[PDB]
Amino acid sequence: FGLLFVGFVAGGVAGGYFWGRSNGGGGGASVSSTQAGFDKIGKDIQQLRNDTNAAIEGFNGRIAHDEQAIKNLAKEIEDARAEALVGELGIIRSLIVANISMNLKESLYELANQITKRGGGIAQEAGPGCWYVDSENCDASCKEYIFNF
Amino acid sequence: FGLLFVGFVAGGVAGGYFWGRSNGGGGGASVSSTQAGFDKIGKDIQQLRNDTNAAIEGFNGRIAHDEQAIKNLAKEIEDARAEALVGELGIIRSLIVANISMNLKESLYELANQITKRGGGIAQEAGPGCWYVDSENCDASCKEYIFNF
Amino acid sequence: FGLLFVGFVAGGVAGGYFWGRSNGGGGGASVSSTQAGFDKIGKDIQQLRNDTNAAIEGFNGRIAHDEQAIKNLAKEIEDARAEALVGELGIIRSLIVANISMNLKESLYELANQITKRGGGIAQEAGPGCWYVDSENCDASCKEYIFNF
Amino acid sequence: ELICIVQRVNESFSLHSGFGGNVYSMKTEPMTGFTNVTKGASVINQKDWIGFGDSRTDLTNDQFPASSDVPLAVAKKFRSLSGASLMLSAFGPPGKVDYLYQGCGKEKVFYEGVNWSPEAGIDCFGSNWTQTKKDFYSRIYEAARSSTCMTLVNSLDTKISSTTATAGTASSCSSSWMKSPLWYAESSVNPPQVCGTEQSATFTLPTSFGIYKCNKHVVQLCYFVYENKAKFNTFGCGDYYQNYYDGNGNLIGGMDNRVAAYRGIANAGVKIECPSKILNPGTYSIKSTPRFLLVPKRSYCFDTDGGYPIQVVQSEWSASRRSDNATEEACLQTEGCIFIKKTTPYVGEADDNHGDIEMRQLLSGLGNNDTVCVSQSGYTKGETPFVKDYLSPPKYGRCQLKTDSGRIPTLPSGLIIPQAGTDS
Amino acid sequence: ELICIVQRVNESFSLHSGFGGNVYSMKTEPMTGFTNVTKGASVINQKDWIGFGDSRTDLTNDQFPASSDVPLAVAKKFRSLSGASLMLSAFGPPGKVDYLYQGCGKEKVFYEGVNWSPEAGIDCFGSNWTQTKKDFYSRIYEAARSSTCMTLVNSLDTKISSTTATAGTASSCSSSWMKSPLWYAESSVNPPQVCGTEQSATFTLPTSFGIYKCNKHVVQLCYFVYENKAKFNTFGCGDYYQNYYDGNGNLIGGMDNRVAAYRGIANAGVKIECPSKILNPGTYSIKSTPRFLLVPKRSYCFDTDGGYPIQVVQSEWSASRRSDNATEEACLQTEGCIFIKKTTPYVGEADDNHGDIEMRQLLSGLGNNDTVCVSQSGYTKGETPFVKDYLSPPKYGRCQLKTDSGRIPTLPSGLIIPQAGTDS
Amino acid sequence: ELICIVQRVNESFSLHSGFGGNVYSMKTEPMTGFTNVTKGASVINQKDWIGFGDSRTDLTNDQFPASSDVPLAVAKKFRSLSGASLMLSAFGPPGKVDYLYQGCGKEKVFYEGVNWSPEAGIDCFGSNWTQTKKDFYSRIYEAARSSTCMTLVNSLDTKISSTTATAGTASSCSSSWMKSPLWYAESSVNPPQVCGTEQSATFTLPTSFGIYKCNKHVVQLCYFVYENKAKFNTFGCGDYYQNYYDGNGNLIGGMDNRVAAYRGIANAGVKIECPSKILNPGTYSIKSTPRFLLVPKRSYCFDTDGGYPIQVVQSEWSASRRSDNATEEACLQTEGCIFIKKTTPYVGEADDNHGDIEMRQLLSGLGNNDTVCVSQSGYTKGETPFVKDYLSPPKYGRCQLKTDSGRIPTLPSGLIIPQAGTDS
Ligand SMILES: *[C@@H]1O[C@H](CO)[C@@H](O[C@@H]2O[C@H](CO)[C@@H](O)[C@H](O)[C@H]2NC(C)=O)[C@H](O)[C@H]1NC(C)=O
Ligand SMILES: *[C@@H]1O[C@H](CO)[C@@H](O[C@@H]2O[C@H](CO)[C@@H](O)[C@H](O)[C@H]2NC(C)=O)[C@H](O)[C@H]1NC(C)=O
Ligand SMILES: *[C@@H]1O[C@H](CO)[C@@H](O[C@@H]2O[C@H](CO)[C@@H](O)[C@H](O)[C@H]2NC(C)=O)[C@H](O)[C@H]1NC(C)=O
Ligand SMILES: *[C@@H]1O[C@H](CO)[C@@H](O[C@@H]2O[C@H](CO)[C@@H](O)[C@H](O)[C@H]2NC(C)=O)[C@H](O)[C@H]1NC(C)=O
Ligand SMILES: *[C@@H]1O[C@H](CO)[C@@H](O[C@@H]2O[C@H](CO)[C@@H](O)[C@H](O)[C@H]2NC(C)=O)[C@H](O)[C@H]1NC(C)=O
Ligand SMILES: *[C@@H]1O[C@H](CO)[C@@H](O[C@@H]2O[C@H](CO)[C@@H](O)[C@H](O)[C@H]2NC(C)=O)[C@H](O)[C@H]1NC(C)=O
Ligand SMILES: CC(=O)NC[C@H](O)[C@H](O)[C@@H]1O[C@@](O)(C(=O)O)C[C@H](O)[C@H]1NC(C)=O
Ligand SMILES: CC(=O)NC[C@H](O)[C@H](O)[C@@H]1O[C@@](O)(C(=O)O)C[C@H](O)[C@H]1NC(C)=O
Ligand SMILES: CC(=O)NC[C@H](O)[C@H](O)[C@@H]1O[C@@](O)(C(=O)O)C[C@H](O)[C@H]1NC(C)=O
Ligand SMILES: CC(=O)NC[C@H](O)[C@H](O)[C@@H]1O[C@@](O)(C(=O)O)C[C@H](O)[C@H]1NC(C)=O
Ligand SMILES: CC(=O)NC[C@H](O)[C@H](O)[C@@H]1O[C@@](O)(C(=O)O)C[C@H](O)[C@H]1NC(C)=O
Ligand SMILES: CC(=O)NC[C@H](O)[C@H](O)[C@@H]1O[C@@](O)(C(=O)O)C[C@H](O)[C@H]1NC(C)=O
Repeated sequence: FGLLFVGFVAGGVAGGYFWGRSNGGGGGASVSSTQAGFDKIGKDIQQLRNDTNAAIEGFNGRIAHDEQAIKNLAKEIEDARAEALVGELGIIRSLIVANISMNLKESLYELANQITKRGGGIAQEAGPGCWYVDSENCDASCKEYIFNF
Repeated sequence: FGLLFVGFVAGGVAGGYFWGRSNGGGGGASVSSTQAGFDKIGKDIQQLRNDTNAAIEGFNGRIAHDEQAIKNLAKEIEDARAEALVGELGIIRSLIVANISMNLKESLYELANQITKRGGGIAQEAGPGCWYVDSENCDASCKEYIFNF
Repeated sequence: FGLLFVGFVAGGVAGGYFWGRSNGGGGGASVSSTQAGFDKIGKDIQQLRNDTNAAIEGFNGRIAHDEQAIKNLAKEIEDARAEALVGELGIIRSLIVANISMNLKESLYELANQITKRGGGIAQEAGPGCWYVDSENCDASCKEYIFNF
Repeated sequence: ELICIVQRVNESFSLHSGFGGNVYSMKTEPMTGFTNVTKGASVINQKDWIGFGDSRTDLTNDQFPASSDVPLAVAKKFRSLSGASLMLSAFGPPGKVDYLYQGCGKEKVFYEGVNWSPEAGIDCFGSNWTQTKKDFYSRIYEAARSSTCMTLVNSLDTKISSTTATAGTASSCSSSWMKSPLWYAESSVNPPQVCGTEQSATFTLPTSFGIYKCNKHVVQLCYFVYENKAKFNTFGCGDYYQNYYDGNGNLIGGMDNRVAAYRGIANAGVKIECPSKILNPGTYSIKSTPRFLLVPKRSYCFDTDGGYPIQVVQSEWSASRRSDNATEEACLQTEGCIFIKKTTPYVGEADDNHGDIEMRQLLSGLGNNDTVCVSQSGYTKGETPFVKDYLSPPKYGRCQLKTDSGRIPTLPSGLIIPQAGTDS
Repeated sequence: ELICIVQRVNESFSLHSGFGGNVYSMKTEPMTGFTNVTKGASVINQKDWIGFGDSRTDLTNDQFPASSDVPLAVAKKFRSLSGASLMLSAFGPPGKVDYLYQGCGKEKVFYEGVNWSPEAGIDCFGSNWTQTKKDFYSRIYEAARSSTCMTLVNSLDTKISSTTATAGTASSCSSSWMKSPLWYAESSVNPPQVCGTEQSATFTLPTSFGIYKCNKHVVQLCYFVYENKAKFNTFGCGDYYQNYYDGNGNLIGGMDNRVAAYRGIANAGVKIECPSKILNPGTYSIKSTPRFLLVPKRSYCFDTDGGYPIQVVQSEWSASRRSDNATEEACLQTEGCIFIKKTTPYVGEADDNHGDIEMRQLLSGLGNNDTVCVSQSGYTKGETPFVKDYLSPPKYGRCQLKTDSGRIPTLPSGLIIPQAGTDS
Repeated sequence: ELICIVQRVNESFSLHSGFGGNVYSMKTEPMTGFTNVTKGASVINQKDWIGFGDSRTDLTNDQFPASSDVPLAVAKKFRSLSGASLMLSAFGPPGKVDYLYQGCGKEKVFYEGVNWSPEAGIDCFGSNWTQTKKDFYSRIYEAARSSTCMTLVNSLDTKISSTTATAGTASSCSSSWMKSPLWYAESSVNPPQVCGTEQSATFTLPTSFGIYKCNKHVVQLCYFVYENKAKFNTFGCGDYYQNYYDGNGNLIGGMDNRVAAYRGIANAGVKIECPSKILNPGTYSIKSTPRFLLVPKRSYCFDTDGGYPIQVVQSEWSASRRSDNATEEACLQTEGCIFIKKTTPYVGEADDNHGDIEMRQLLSGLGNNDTVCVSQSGYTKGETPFVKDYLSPPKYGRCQLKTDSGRIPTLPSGLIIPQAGTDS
């Protein structure tokens, strides 16, 4: 119900970020549009996952120096070593994720201020992603100027 | 003074999340109620600490393969090894903590929108946990409907 | 443009947190003051970087036990070992940073509520750092009381 | 009216720092704890392991499972016969049981040997079989930590030069002799006017045995002990001697008197010492004092292909019978070995000698599908990386590590308040 | 009208937990993958490595680069001569090429030896040169894993007591003899009424060679083989013998018949065995049966200053000529060594014998500025820490680790929705 | 009027990426730095360590603390006597000081030996005591890295067969002899018509000494050196010989001329070489040429229970007196040992020979409650995990690691701006 939460859907139905509307003459039945051109997003998603590499290049560059002179493989040793290393990696993953998860959701919070500062304080922050606009002092191409839908 | 900060108390006095009120006829002396039934909380606190295990099960599953053929213990070795491992663990702890600390305080921020969106924009976000309600257009069982106290 | 973003400047020009103003008689050309005494800040920046040590003292205290009986240095071994350890450290760094970056920017969000709760709801949260004050019901030493500039 | 939700803590609330803010709470649960440890034997991989055993592991035994210390599922994993021992099968004393042990397994359990204790009352001029026993089983354990498989080699290629010679017998050795070593004599050698010719012999440690490959072989280079020259001369002439060289002619073992003193106990008369050397495969040469000759005839064949530390298990009798701990101290003085020891005596279910409760619960680990480490302190599963105490070597596997309980970090619980920022 | 932006996912959207909230998305890209592996030789450090070689690595060769398996840039890093081998230079058979190998490098490539195969048809009473060959090259590889440098020591300090003696020759050895060992004879020894005096000799493994320092030396303690005593007695008297002791008088090698049997193949007549021992520097003593004497004259000088595992490369001829794999099995049975093997035969560009495509692409790694690991499975760069399969030892460097593909973690991509909080 | 707080940076502001957003700032402080290193000796655990010493560590000395290089608190941790050395107590030359060293400690400091330098002018037919010295102290250091304790064994169990024999004396050895080895002679042996009977002897390396347990023993297998046979024959007959075998009869040391050449320096006349072998406990046999006999009588007793690398400290005299560096090179050529060396000469406070400033500050580490590592480069505390340069082995403890300063990560400071999101 607007940016801190994620809902689901069945059968067909696409997924993502869209545009919705609530009440009216008391009481309403809601109405959801079909996404805005929300292109600032896809520029950033493209930015972000292109940054991860920094840490990924870091993890890639670290291979420890070893020397066995022995003719037969040390397989438990090999795989303890491999298990430790995949272990360390799991952590790293978990952090890139949070590093996006936080930074993605920190820029979904750097788009919904663009929306709360154009028509303002008409907007009236119902927090983020969601707002309170009265059909009294803001209307129809005042609402195609602001939301972009 | 309302959700980004934590205060203390002396002697007896319980601790937690409560319900407070400010001014009046100019000027007021404050008034703090005795907790709401804030049960969404305790469902989530119960949820969250039941999630940690994912990472805890991960840390538990990683024990490295070794082989000594030697009859006398390698005690500094043992304890360097044990110290490294408790070391690694300290980090993990520190992260579950932040992973709650962030996610707990991200759902205390997923309760105070429920409060800012029922009576709205009567609420008038004095940020989170705190709000501005005038005794002009919202009164007494308009205030037992919203805050639930 | 107000607390989630950082701008730049050329030639001379100082850097930091300042004080700005927007429009007027339609339309305005902006006006930026020369910092407030924002001293709560520098107390906290001083607090915070004095906390890091906790983790830094932790990293410092962990040196593994070894024993070579050999007269000639194991240099690749030495430096694999040194590379692993600087590696581990890089991570730690990255986390103190986020631990500030989050906690600094969590207390820049614990100053701009002090500002949104003094003159309120005159303020009208244009989010954080930024707000909507009309020159109708709040004026000039109502504006030297609140912003402190 | 400004209406907040204030957070607040007591002198009973404690903070918890995170990397990303911190936390408040009155109580905590530890993140991890120790992992229980079980005394005894077990294995980390059920399909690569082999036991060698005796009546106590034999299912053919007319009295199973009362005569056994293991379940059947487990007993199937042993190469046992009732009354066998590795030692006897190295010597095959007259009227003993002669089982050709052969298995292949990385983890190896050894649970036999009691069937040659002093009680066996094997004579045959045995200097101190309990000695022979210890030195034997050591070279065995010495070679089985580094080997995958093992087989008895029940007949070695051999030849004597002397053609007049004949084969031994003793009142003391049930009126015949050992299967190994082989004993050759000269009728004519008469200390008193005849002293005969020196006998030669040779023998070959093979490079394989059937499907089993031989990198290393455990033999006995056996020689005679006499109180002195005078004692011996009543048979032979000058010094006694008996010597083992390789293909190059370097000397490995034996007992040549002409360079070292005599050491036979007073009036003990003739004895035999049977120390066990490990030799590579190959042809080895033998020179003896004319009248007598000794020759190694069996061996234990091992690979160098690798092994886990082994598990040697206490194989004595019950109180009533005369045992010894020669395989305990053999396991003790040898690298990568592991002893398994009862705290009580053996108390059998079929015999007095067969079916101990303590043993059955000891060896019950053998057993499970989920042992992950196996130390001299017993064996663990994979609950946690820690143990309350050190896991004592020899050990192998994902072995835990003793840390002090006070260092195991903890995690918040009960009532919990976040925190973030200096809050000022 | 309350106007939101609702986030929502499908049965085609999957969550991804972070430490700091989680994430939604339909697809993922792996964080890392495996690192390709290249068969053959290469080196991790280009300025500390040395090859020793032959015509196939020789640039002076009148036919380069058709006669070579390496580029020039690489050929400059070898100490080769056309027709050389380390073995020949240890013996210098009559009319062979006698190159004084000497280089210093941690990583060491050995790519020679074919210039003494059976095809060389070197006789000189060679018992089984292919044997001599294997035992030779092993001690070499045995000593070059632990050494930085190596040099041929082309003349050892030596002396004989017998002054009547003279030096050998064989129809079988092009009517002269080896450079090493040295062969001394007694004209007068006549088995049939004269048997002469025992000859002594001594020799000194030096502590250095020019700029090269000697901790350890690879020599041949050479002796004669006879079918039997009767065979030998037709020359000498009693047993044959030839013995090597150190300064203290402990015996290291040789062939003394008076303690071990004869072993000369039937009617083969006299032969020579040339097994290679590693000896410290120092003065060693020699006692022989009167008529003949043998003496070591060359050696290979190594330091103990350290080395990487070595890379031994398959050096046989083409199909048409008679080769052997004596340096393959030498590399196989020796620690820290690494063999390089062609899957096809050798097919030369100048000769049939010089210029193989497979080899050139094999040895092309030698080559690069960016090899980071070098295993018995070939060699890698530093893309990732993992390999699809195990890198087989011997290996050195930042060697990767085989993990299963299903364990390599992944990272979100395509459409991505955050998450945070219980959302309830 | 929209009224913001804009954040902004310069060309003097630099970003800092975190996992959870990033950061701005003009300056940074490093997270860690290097840890200072101190030359000399020290110990990581004060209650498990033992020094063995001399006047320079003796507090009974009538001149302490001017005669000492350590404080008292430290001097209490040594087993010293003024004028002692481990070597002398192995031999007890006539009129020397004969201190029975015995301590037990994992970390071991050795700070003695000067009390037998050439200056001691001990003769007694010493071939090259400085040689004897080096080979002695090496086996000592060789055995003390792997032992916990050490004690002088000041009397070994011994017996001679010959009953006519008598004990030695030399003008050269203050008209008596060594405490060890023991020297036995035959009056009657007359090269010129009498040559007497071969003497036998035996001796026993005990399995313990008082509270001290013996796994390994350091002895001298001493023999005589002669210029040649002719030289010797003016006493004995044929070759000289003197030989040590074990219980089995394998030969360990000695000097048998009948298989190796003579090596006595020209006209030096008779000498003695005293090389030190390490032997297990047990009874060892001795055969000598009839007129003379030599016998080991003392030893140094060690356990196999484990030890840290040892710390050997430079023990020479002042310039004026004739020293040597025989324990330096002994420490150098032996594993797990560590030398401590002065950059200047010794300049004493009581004597010229006792009380060096450099030494006192060198050995002052012994000293502290907080040394954490101890390398051949000196010793550190536990400030950081890094060192500016490598800590040179041998080393033990929480040893740091040399990293380049440019790799040590840093942390923001001064003015700091956060960041988060693409901000777009
Ligand atoms: C859930 O929603 C997403 C998008 O909202 C769906 O993904 C689309 O899939 C179509 C094909 O069916 C592709 O052509 C598009 O590229 C996708 N769109 C986007 C925006 O990624 C997905 O199929 C949906 N899942 C279900 C089960 O309906
Ligand atoms: C601080 O406050 C907490 C609760 O706000 C107190 O904890 C309560 O303790 C009582 C017993 O005294 C228990 O029966 C309750 O279960 C607890 N309540 C909660 C909500 O956890 C705590 O005792 C207080 N500390 C002090 C020093 O007053
Ligand atoms: C960017 O801005 C910062 C401050 O806003 C400048 O730093 C100041 O530098 C002066 C000297 O030029 C110092 O005396 C002050 O202590 C600094 N001020 C602060 C607040 O730190 C910095 O020089 C600017 N960079 C450029 C290129 O103009
Ligand atoms: C992350 O930063 C926070 C805030 O700077 C640190 O929290 C401090 O922790 C110490 C204990 O080490 C407390 O005494 C302080 O009161 C805390 N300060 C604040 C503002 O919360 C925390 O230590 C850091 N995380 C880690 C793992 O070190
Ligand atoms: C950090 O905490 C979050 C939230 O508590 C964890 O997210 C849960 O992850 C599991 C999968 O392990 C999901 O099934 C749950 O639905 C998630 N819950 C929520 C509220 O998001 C996450 O697992 C933790 N991070 C790590 C690395 O363990
Ligand atoms: C966490 O994510 C942030 C944001 O995606 C990364 O920040 C980028 O860092 C690079 C330097 O590596 C800068 O050049 C970019 O300008 C940064 N982008 C943004 C949007 O801040 C950061 O690298 C990640 N953390 C780590 C430790 O890699
Ligand atoms: C080869 C053979 O018959 N061995 C007998 C084996 O020792 C057997 O375990 C026991 O044999 C006995 O003579 C003995 O007391 O040792 C009688 C025991 O009842 C018998 N016990 C069992 C369990 O078989
Ligand atoms: C080691 C040795 O010299 N043994 C001699 C052996 O005891 C002796 O010759 C044997 O004496 C016996 O009384 C006995 O049974 O021991 C009768 C044996 O037939 C006899 N054996 C032989 C080979 O002579
Ligand atoms: C010392 C010397 O002249 N060595 C010749 C070396 O074997 C040389 O590679 C080849 O020599 C040959 O006699 C041979 O067939 O072996 C003729 C070959 O053409 C020649 N090949 C080359 C490439 O030089
Ligand atoms: C090992 C040994 O005894 N070799 C003898 C050697 O073959 C023999 O004396 C040699 O016989 C020869 O026919 C030959 O060429 O082999 C002629 C040699 O001159 C002759 N050599 C000598 C040294 O007598
Ligand atoms: C056993 C005994 O009396 N040893 C004397 C010991 O060397 C002593 O340190 C020094 O003895 C001297 O004869 C010497 O010059 O060596 C005289 C020195 O003054 C004396 N020095 C000291 C510090 O005792
Ligand atoms: C090693 C050896 O043969 N030593 C002989 C020894 O020097 C010689 O017999 C001794 O000669 C002496 O002049 C001396 O003091 O050296 C007088 C000694 O009494 C004499 N010692 C004996 C045992 O005869």
